[PDB]
Amino acid sequence: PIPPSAPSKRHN
Amino acid sequence: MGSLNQDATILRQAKLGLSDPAQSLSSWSDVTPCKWLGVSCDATSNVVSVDLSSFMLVGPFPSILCHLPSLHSLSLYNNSINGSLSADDFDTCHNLISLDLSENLLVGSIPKSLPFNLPNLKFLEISGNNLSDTIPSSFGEFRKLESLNLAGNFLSGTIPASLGNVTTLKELKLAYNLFSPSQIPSQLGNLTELQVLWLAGCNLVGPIPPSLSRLTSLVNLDLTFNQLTGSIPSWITQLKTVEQIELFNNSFSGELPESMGNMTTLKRFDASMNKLTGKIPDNLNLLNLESLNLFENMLEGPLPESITRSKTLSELKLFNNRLTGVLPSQLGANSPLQYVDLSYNRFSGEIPANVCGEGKLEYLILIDNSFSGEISNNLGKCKSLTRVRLSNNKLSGQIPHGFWGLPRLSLLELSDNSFTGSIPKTIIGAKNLSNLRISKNRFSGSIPNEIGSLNGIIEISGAENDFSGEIPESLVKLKQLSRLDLSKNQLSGEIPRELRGWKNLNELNLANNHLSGEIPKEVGILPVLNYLDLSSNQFSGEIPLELQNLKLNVLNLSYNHLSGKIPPLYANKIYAHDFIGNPGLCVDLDGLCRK
Ligand SMILES: *[C@@H]1O[C@H](CO)[C@@H](O[C@@H]2O[C@H](CO)[C@@H](O[C@@H]3O[C@H](CO)[C@@H](O)[C@H](O[C@H]4O[C@H](CO)[C@@H](O)[C@H](O)[C@@H]4O)[C@@H]3O)[C@H](O)[C@H]2NC(C)=O)[C@H](O)[C@H]1NC(C)=O
Ligand SMILES: *[C@@H]1O[C@H](CO)[C@@H](O[C@@H]2O[C@H](CO)[C@@H](O)[C@H](O)[C@H]2NC(C)=O)[C@H](O)[C@H]1NC(C)=O
Ligand SMILES: *[C@@H]1O[C@H](CO)[C@@H](O[C@@H]2O[C@H](CO)[C@@H](O)[C@H](O)[C@H]2NC(C)=O)[C@H](O)[C@H]1NC(C)=O
Ligand SMILES: *[C@@H]1O[C@H](CO)[C@@H](O[C@@H]2O[C@H](CO)[C@@H](O)[C@H](O)[C@H]2NC(C)=O)[C@H](O)[C@H]1NC(C)=O
Ligand SMILES: *[C@@H]1O[C@H](CO)[C@@H](O)[C@H](O)[C@H]1NC(C)=O
Ligand SMILES: *[C@@H]1O[C@H](CO)[C@@H](O)[C@H](O)[C@H]1NC(C)=O
Ligand SMILES: *[C@@H]1O[C@H](CO)[C@@H](O)[C@H](O)[C@H]1NC(C)=O
Ligand SMILES: [Mg+2]
Ligand SMILES: [Mg+2]
Repeated sequence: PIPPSAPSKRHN
Repeated sequence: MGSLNQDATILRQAKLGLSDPAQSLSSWSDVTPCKWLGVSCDATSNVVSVDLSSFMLVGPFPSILCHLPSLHSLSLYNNSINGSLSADDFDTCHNLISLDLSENLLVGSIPKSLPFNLPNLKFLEISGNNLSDTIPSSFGEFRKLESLNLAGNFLSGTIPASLGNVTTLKELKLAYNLFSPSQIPSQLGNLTELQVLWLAGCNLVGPIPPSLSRLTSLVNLDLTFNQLTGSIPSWITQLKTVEQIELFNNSFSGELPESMGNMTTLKRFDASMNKLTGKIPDNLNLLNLESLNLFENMLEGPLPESITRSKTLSELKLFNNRLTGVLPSQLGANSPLQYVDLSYNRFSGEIPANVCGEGKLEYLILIDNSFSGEISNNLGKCKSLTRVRLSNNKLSGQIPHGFWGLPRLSLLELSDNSFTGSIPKTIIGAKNLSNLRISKNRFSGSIPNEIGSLNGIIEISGAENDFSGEIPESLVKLKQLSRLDLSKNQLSGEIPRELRGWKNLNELNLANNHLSGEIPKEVGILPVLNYLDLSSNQFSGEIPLELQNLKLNVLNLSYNHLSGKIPPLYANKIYAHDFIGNPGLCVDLDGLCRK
């Protein structure tokens, strides 16, 4: 779907 | 009776033009229409609202519903309404206040005539369709619209300047369309009541216009995934009700506005993946802060102590910066820290001992810093942990006993530190363990047999330690094991002969140990083995012919006590480096044997 208006979930 | 009759007929007529394979409208198929599913009436028994959300209805927009004379709200959210919107579809819908067509199958253009036909609307949503062409400039004519959501379509051209005439707007959501590269129209600064501005993934270029400083009621500003440039303007700091600022994945430069510290209302701030320089502002009084993401910038200086005033902080991701200094010693003691990722910085000193003080920490990712000292025994009791990555630091001492057996721990990565001690038998409790990555340390003693009980393990990576004694026979029945690397240790004894449990084993690396006996023949029957390194040991006997079944990226049996002939597949001089240092070995080069 459409990415929510929210924080990036990227991480190591 | 009169109004119940009218409503029932119009509703049934509308339903006839749709397909209802889920039987969602069976109640429309004895009872007054005011009690049919999705239907609300006023006191005179006239239908005022039809909400068919998530009913799996298929077919064209049911414009007959607009013939209900008191219909004010219509939602077809998340169905299969298909085809395109025509001007005509909305001719009779002029009483509507609210229209939700989001998450359907609509294609083609938005009709230019929509504002004329729907002049009373307060709420318009058509998010998540396949709408194409431009947002009509006529949208500037809406006199009452409070919320507009066209996010997630294929709308192109540019955001029309005339939207700035819709000064009743409180929410403007145009995110994830196919606009041409353009600037945020300056005229959006006239929308002085805006609380939500969501223009993520809109191909925006250039600065945030200065006129947007007039949007002093902003609650959520989200301009993520664009190519915006220049400074993050410092007027965001004086927004008295701001809760969320999302600016990640842009080309913002300069520094975080100095007075960010006073944004007491702020819950979420993400300005990751930009080109920010300078320091994290200090004197933070970010009382409501839940999430701070500033990863992938060029930030320098320390994590200020005043971050610990954020008693609701749960997410802190600062990785890939040039941050320095010791962490605030109280970090996590008074916050429900959930996700902490500070990797690829230059932090030093100890890992704050109560980083998991509230028992919520799931990710502790600190790769590539210069953290020193020991892991606190506290962390040994952090039962919520799933992902731990402490590699490439300057950590030392023995690991806390309970750390090895944490019930939800999936990735345990400790490599390239100076940890000492034996792996305890409490490792048996790590039921969810997938990846054990502990290479380049000073771990001693024998690999405990219980690691063979953790059925999910996919990786055991233990190279460059001081492990001794034997490889436990138990490892040989880890069905999911992909990678076994125990090179550069002091292991002795033999490889087990029965290896058919290793159906997923892709890499077997036992180079540079004291291993003896024969290479078992079943090494060659492992179905996905691509890497085999048994070099620098004391393996004897003959190289099994079954190795010729495998397609090996790496085969290294050098520096052992092996004898007999090289298997004929490997007889060419290009493989010779694989077998050097076995004085008992030779190649069958056309008749006799060459050493
Ligand atoms: C950070 O943000 C930048 C932009 O600010 C972002 O770059 C963009 O990523 C998108 C999506 O990954 C890329 O879009 C691609 O476009 C090409 C055509 O040039 C196509 O290969 C793809 O488009 C398809 O779109 C349709 C799907 O609905 C298909 O039906 C159609 O046939 C196409 O194949 C592909 O999506 C592109 O690289 C840019 N786009 C823009 C406008 O900048 C970057 O990825 C972001 N990085 C992170 C880590 O978030
Ligand atoms: C869109 O509607 C579909 C179908 O009604 C929803 O799918 C259902 O989701 C619920 C969970 O709330 C499950 O109990 C059902 O089993 C699902 N059914 C099917 C057929 O998938 C879907 O969740 C809705 N989407 C949104 C975004 O609300
Ligand atoms: C809306 O557009 C999307 C994206 O073009 C279509 O979704 C599918 O897209 C993928 C490739 O992106 C294809 O493999 C599928 O064949 C598409 N689905 C189909 C044809 O059913 C989607 O089709 C479009 N929807 C409509 C109703 O036109
Ligand atoms: C097979 O393994 C041996 C060691 O078990 C490799 O030899 C070592 O190579 C490195 C080069 O990076 C040297 O620093 C070591 O001193 C070497 N050890 C010895 C005993 O010579 C060898 O390179 C590997 N063979 C292949 C073909 O990859
Ligand atoms: C709407 O959907 C149905 C079934 O999926 C299809 O037969 C019908 O022709 C569609 N209409 C249009 C205009 O695509
Ligand atoms: C609407 O916006 C356009 C574009 O900025 C502007 O030229 C026009 O004067 C505005 N006025 C009205 C009444 O919509
Ligand atoms: C924060 O500080 C700046 C000036 O230093 C001020 O303009 C702004 O209004 C302050 N914000 C709040 C929410 O008090
Ligand atoms: Mg401070
Ligand atoms: Mg490792």
